[PDB]
Amino acid sequence: IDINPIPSTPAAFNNGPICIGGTAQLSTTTVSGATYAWYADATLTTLVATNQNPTISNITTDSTFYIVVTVNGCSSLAGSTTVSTYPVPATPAVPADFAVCEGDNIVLSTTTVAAGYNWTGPNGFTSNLQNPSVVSASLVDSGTYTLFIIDANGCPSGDTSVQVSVHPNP
Amino acid sequence: IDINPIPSTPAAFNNGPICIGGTAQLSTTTVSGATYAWYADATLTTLVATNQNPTISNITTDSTFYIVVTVNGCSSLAGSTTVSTYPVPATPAVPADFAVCEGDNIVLSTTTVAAGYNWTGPNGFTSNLQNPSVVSASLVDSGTYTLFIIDANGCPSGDTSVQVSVHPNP
Repeated sequence: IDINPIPSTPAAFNNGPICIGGTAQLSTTTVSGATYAWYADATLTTLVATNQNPTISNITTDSTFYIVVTVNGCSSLAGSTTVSTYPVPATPAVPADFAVCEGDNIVLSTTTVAAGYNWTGPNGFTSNLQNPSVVSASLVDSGTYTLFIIDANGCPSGDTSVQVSVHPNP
Repeated sequence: IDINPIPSTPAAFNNGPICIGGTAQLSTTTVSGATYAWYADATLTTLVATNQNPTISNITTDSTFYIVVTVNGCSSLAGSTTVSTYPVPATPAVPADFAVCEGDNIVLSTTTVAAGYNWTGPNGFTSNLQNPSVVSASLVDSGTYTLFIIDANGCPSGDTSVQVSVHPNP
């Protein structure tokens, strides 16, 4: 007669906080003779992966995964791990809408600290700086200027914008 | 009757001094038939990792890890290792606040030695030198200039800054 033991509940790990829409590698303990199953539900009815250290994509929230290790036919009580999501960085700060005259200077800047900046605009204006180069106020430069922010972890902020209206010079 | 030995306390190693917020690979001795567990606490109640040479992220202080090697069911007395953190490089030196006139020269420099420098400023001024190129004193260049320092190990300093005010030329 062979009475098999039940493997103990395994450890499970995430890959740290993840940017919304990013991915995470989940991982567990190597068990000789084992097969693995990762489930999305606490009821273990939705199967997500069968490897040992699978990568789960498109994580947009604080999702929980459950792990069952089966050895020689006996299944352990599921272990678990959660993947926390780094929150959304705060909306960037920009100046109020401008009115400038043709030939003067359009000066854009922000006051927020970031790993990096990303500015776009009407005449191809592009910058990755806190204080982008000054744009001559040509009429072609009228329009909407847009700013987004990359955080230290790297996760992007939602964008904000500035209108600039260049008046023809008499 | 089989009386199993208790494995001896294992060695454990860090990856040298680490920059604050960096990571370290911890490592230990390969033991045949062993399973591994790394703990954050001296009481061995918080489990950190189960591999042999795990990487621990976001180390911001002089953290200590404890290692238990279990062979054929018998657990050793925990070994340990610490990860020391390279201290924060000293605040950089910059000149006192400037008053310049439109059309003259804005000269920025530092007196501190570094692996590299990183300067930013009002009109897109960017430099990685101890003594950045001289900026013409245009009115668009008024504002705050900021310096940070990269140490030899590579760990960044806290920043310091200089105000420059360009007066209109009569």
